[PDB]
Amino acid sequence: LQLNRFLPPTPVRMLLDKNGNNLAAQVEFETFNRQLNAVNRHTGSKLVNAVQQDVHAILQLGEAQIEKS
Amino acid sequence: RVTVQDAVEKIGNRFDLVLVAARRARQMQVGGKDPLVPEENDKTTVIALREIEEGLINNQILDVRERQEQQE
Repeated sequence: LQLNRFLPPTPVRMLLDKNGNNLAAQVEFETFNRQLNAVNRHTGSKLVNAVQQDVHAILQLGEAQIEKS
Repeated sequence: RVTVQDAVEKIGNRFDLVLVAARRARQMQVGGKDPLVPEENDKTTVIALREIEEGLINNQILDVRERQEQQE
């Protein structure tokens, strides 16, 4: 049925702050990418995930802000 | 560190000392979780032996912490 020409699996980029505001369209990925640099392993994961419950909430915003998208 | 006599009596066997120190060193090499004693350019393994001699690290303690975080 050649859905390739019509709909393939398509990526969708979203950038959410604490309050679930979108910044994907305000800055592109590439210029953003130079700033990032990874930092320490699992100690870092624990330290930052000390408040990881918020991510569960963030989806309810992010979905709510990207589902329409 | 140079000798390991002080660590023998802390973990009486001299081979279970090896495996327990290896456990702690593996925890401290890629499993993050920095040593509880300062280092002097020492490798992670020597720091593990050093803390074992200090008595604040033993197989029981490692198992307790592993179980505690496994409950998480």
